[PDB]
Amino acid sequence: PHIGNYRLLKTIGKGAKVKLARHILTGKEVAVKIIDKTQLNSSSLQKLFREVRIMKVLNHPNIVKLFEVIETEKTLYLVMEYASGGEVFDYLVAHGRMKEKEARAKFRQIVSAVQYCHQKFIVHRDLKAENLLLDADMNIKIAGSPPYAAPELFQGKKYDGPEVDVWSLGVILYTLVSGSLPFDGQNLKELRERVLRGKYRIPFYMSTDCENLLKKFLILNPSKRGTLEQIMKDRWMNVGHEDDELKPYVEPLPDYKDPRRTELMVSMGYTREEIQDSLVGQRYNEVMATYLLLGY
Amino acid sequence: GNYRLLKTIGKGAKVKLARHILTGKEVAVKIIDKTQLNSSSLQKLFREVRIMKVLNHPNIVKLFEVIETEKTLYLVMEYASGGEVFDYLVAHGRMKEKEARAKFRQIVSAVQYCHQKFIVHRDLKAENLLLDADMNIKIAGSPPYAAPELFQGKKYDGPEVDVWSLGVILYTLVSGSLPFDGQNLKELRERVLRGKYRIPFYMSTDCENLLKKFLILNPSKRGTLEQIMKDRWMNVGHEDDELKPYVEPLPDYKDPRRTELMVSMGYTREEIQDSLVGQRYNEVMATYLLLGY
Repeated sequence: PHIGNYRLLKTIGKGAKVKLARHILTGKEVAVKIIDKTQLNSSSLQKLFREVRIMKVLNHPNIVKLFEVIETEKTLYLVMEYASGGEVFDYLVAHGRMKEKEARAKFRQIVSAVQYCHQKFIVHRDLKAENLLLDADMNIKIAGSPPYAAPELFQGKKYDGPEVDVWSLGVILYTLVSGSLPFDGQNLKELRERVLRGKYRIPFYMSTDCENLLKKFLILNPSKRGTLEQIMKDRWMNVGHEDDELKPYVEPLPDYKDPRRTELMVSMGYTREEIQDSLVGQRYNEVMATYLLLGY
Repeated sequence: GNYRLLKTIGKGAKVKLARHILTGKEVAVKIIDKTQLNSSSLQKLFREVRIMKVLNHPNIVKLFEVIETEKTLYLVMEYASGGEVFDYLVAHGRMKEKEARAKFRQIVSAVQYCHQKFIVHRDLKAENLLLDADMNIKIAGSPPYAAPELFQGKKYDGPEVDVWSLGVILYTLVSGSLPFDGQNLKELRERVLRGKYRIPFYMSTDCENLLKKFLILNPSKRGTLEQIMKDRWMNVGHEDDELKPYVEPLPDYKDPRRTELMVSMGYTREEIQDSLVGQRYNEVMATYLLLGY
């Protein structure tokens, strides 16, 4: 069922297909987005190319790593890290609310990841529980949307900046510890009325710290919103981590010269030469893909 | 109660398809556990019930019975055995304009009727539009239908809301797609707010001209459905038969055919009248109505 070096196995998403697959050369499992470009309107094509630019650049243990991009005139393939544990939504529906200790663990990962995005002036602009995935080890991997929307969407304000993500993150925290959305309703006009006033139900079991942290995210006025760096200093964020406070993620420097992997690739028939070129050039080709994939 | 429950057919509140034991008629019963409904769900359930009781149009689903217990409310209603109009679009592709028109005159009629009684549906969708055995409309997710004023934080209360929505419904009926899309709400909003939309190459100029009467950004500059009823596209194929506001037929609570049958069933002429005039939607009312087929 071959494209590049990948044995396709089950589909796992449709609507653009997502196939789970084996990298022939390393035997590693990965997910392959298959995208029919011939079917995409102009601004979908925009958002696709953008997504791709961003994919290429983020390197955080809780954002899904991109491995390979195979472009053809009609079809684009995005080969990427596969989160076996599925959505966080699912897990909530499944086991109900998270105890605060667990929400915190997931949530540190979440805030870290989005802060990292921000360092690179990337805003996710549309976060949801449908975007938060889980690996084998219950780690977050970042990959419908009304109840996440910031107030400014319903005031026709500009909806451009980082503070959009901050509001979002408030909703996510709230869902993570309560098992439900802080602003709901059976229709858009209710939903909006509720988002705009900004009040939300405080569940009786919720710790006061938790509620204090919510108040740092869900502030109505955009320009009065914390940065994620500031929020990163919050007490609830840090309970259980008295020594390793959440600080902005620092990504580690590239290493395109790993002898372990280079040797293995040379066997495979790759040249030290191209291996270098592809890595330095950040080509995301079969050579880059392989090197990265052997990192596992 | 008086009903044999058959296939379930919705959950999330359940809907069971059932047969009225005494008439053998198929009905759908919404079963609702009130004990799990929070406050404003409860307010809405009560509102939907008020409205249900009062609308009597051949393209809104009839209420037949309301059975109240402390914990559980059941709503007995007409069952649209043709499914969602959405499903049918996804199934058959777009509608030819002639068919769109046939469905759409029923829809506009339905909603216009609603307005005559000062009800605004406030939230129309294609998930709200069903079909019966004979592919007739029976009125029963939501962001692409939302009017501009939703994103302007402007007040969102009046019938002109429905008029915008109708536009969107018209458009998806004949194009098989929504006029304002996007993969996120920031997009969708920018689009709804500009107000411009793709005109498919096959669309008639008449059709497009009707769209123009619906999808008018400024709320207070929007037609009433009575005026729109007068439009050309609406009336193509109906030159004798211009659509007009539906006139409710006059209360008929004394049909002797049904009254007799109900007397033997052990019902008194008395209660039969009370239940009907009083619009009680109790078992007696249910039965009388259901005997009407």
